[PDB]
Amino acid sequence: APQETLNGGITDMLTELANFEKNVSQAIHKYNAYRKAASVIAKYPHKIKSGAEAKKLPGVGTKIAEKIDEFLATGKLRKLEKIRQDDTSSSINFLTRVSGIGPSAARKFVDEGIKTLEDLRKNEDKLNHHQRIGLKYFGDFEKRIPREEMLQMQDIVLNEVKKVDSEYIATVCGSFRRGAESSGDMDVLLTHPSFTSESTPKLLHQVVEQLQKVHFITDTLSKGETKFMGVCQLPSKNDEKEYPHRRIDIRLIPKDQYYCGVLYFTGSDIFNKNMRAHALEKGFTINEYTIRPLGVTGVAGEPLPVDSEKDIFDYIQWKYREPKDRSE
DNA sequence: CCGACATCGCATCAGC
DNA sequence: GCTGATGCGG
DNA sequence: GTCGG
Ligand code: NA
Ligand code: NA
Ligand code: NA
Ligand code: NA
Repeated sequence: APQETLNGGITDMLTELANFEKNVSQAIHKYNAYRKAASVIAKYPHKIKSGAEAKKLPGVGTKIAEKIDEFLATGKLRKLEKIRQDDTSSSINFLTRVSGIGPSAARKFVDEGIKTLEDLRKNEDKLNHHQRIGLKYFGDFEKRIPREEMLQMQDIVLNEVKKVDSEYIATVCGSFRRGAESSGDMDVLLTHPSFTSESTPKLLHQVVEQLQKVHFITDTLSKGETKFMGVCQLPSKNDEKEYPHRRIDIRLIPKDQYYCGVLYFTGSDIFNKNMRAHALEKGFTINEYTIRPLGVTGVAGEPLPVDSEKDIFDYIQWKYREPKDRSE
């Protein structure tokens, strides 16, 4: 991809606008509009010279073209400069960086005078469990995870899962599975031959419990019968700086829907969009759970049997593609 | 013009 | 107390 | 905010 030096000024501007839409104005669709614009621009191999030039790109409309014209001629955007200095808005926007604190909680906090982590620290009683954890690890959670650490994390997860029951099947998905050099968190998909879409409730708990027993999992954000969201940390060596705490999610999925799950959670997002498109034009409907045939009138039929990622590709006459080649 | 922009598990709130 | 809505995250 | 039926 082109160096940020090309249109970084523009993409940074659009991303900042995106955050305020989401966190302050609570306009999620505008947040995504701005993100989409930033992405299409971020991949444009030419230094943009005008809003008109950018408008030709899908996702960039009249308004963003105008803002780009203003940024190119002045080196800034008045509305953004203004919002940045706004003490209330900048505080609301900031607080949402705490996991567990969304637009609603952030606005409530600021309305009562709680505007900083310091203020949050002084008001533990007004934070729920999730938020306290997000605060506790505010810094760690914003750090990325090197692939080498992800490999050490995977070693632990796979080992402990097999130790609980050798029949469990666990797959670390996400960009990591596509071979990325760094990850933002760890996403683990878990299944067991004993759990199917039509056949019975503690399969997840036993794995979470073992990971806690060996002190890999350190905190729990949420945990149910099919989904666990929490925190983990690699063991540190003597006299060695401790590793940052990391976010890890573990999902229990029915065996017959496992590979549709692995495919989906491996992505990338652009690849899934494409594959779902091709699958459609081929007469199939693919979601994170199953792949079903589409009748003449568009009536989806029963889900087709899947025993591997390949089965999916085969159904839609597509050559199986390696995770490292699913960038798009 | 004006609706879509994904959908759902879990924690917690709001209403009865 | 139970049931549905909301907030949040992914 | 952008797209498109
Ligand atoms: Na455009
Ligand atoms: Na956030
Ligand atoms: Na947050
Ligand atoms: Na065994």
